[PDB]
Amino acid sequence: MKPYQRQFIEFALSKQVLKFGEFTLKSGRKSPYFFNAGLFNTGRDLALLGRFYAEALVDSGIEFDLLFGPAYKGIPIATTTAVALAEHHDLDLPYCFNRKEAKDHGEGGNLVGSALQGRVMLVDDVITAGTAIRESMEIIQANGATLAGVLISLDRQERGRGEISAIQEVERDYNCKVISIITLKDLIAYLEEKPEMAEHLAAVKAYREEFGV
Amino acid sequence: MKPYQRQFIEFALSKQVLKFGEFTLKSGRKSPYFFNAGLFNTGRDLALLGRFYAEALVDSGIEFDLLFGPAYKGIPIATTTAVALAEHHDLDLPYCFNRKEAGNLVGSALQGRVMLVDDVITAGTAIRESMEIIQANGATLAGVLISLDRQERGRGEISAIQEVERDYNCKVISIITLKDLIAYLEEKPEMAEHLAAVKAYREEFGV
Ligand SMILES: O=C(O)c1cc(=O)[nH]c(=O)[nH]1
Ligand SMILES: O=C(O)c1cc(=O)[nH]c(=O)[nH]1
Repeated sequence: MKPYQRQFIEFALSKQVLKFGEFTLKSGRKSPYFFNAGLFNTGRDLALLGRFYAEALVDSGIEFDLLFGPAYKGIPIATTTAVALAEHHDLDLPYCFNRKEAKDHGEGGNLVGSALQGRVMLVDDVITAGTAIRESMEIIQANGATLAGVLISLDRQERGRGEISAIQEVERDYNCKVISIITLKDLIAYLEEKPEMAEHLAAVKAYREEFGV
Repeated sequence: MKPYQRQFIEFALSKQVLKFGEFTLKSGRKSPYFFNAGLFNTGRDLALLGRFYAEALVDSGIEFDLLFGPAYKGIPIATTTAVALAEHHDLDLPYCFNRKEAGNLVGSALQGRVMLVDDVITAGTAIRESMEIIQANGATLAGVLISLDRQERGRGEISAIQEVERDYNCKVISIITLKDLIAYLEEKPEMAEHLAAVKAYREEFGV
């Protein structure tokens, strides 16, 4: 993996976003690890998070005109990623996010920020079943914009309800590329680096054997 | 004024956040100027916005444990302010925001002395609702920080900021005030007509 990807795993572990134990996922599966991006819940965590998103985005080489974050979890992510693109990559990008219902006052509709136009980069944390993307895609399409990509923190690389993963479902359903800062493959690689992580390594590898794509 | 205040006025003008013309405010008053923080809508705008909020916060000296932004406008403001505190002031603050439709909170636990951040205060509705939430969690209100204090009357004798300050015994601070805007416009010969209109508005509605 690239250095920033190893650093991102180290960051997620340090802020207790990446945890090990016995978790029940939205699907009902029992997983030995869980990535709870909601625990990036301080200003330093947000600052670094945006920097890691921005690095992954620039690394991908995908061209885009605007960053969109879905209400609610996407709003801080899009904000900090936009800041980091300006502060650390000499890129001053429009951002946008939605409100779940229109205000009484004014004609802003359901959008906040810049006009929703051009090639949109959608930011998200972890795709489980694609619902936040679906709501977002309906908004992107209704505004005449296109989806340049979806940028997420972690691709768990595991089956959805059927044969393909949730990320592969989004890629097919919305005909797009999903960019991830890290994957399950990267997590497994990181866990090979120190003997203290060997129990977690075995558990995560067993999970991949059962559910990985 | 302080350098960050002059720079914030210049920046707001350059991004059309501060604009002149004829606007109808939430109060129905016809104002010759309007401050729309929602037009700080690019990454550079957001980066600098948070710096300006962070500078006003540290300048105030108010002690606080957590930054809260009311949904929706306060969410990006609190986010970028928290980023700038960490990146430019070596201060790593918990942040929080609510879901407007109303569990109802995102971010760090709502505890301790909370600094609210908002764009403007018109009637005090976002603060009233946010204060309900903050006090219901046992937290206290360290302050409210806004971009611009328009220094105008509310429905009665006092301003909406003064209502907030008294109703909640809390401190409201602002990056800039109308008095700062007037001081700046007095320096710019090309803004003389705008200045006159703003001064006439202040004569009618100023507190
Ligand atoms: O429910 C899941 O599958 C899930 C959600 C989430 O936020 N993080 C994770 O690692 N899995
Ligand atoms: O009074 C208002 O409605 C108001 C004034 C202003 O300058 N900005 C804003 O957002 N609202």
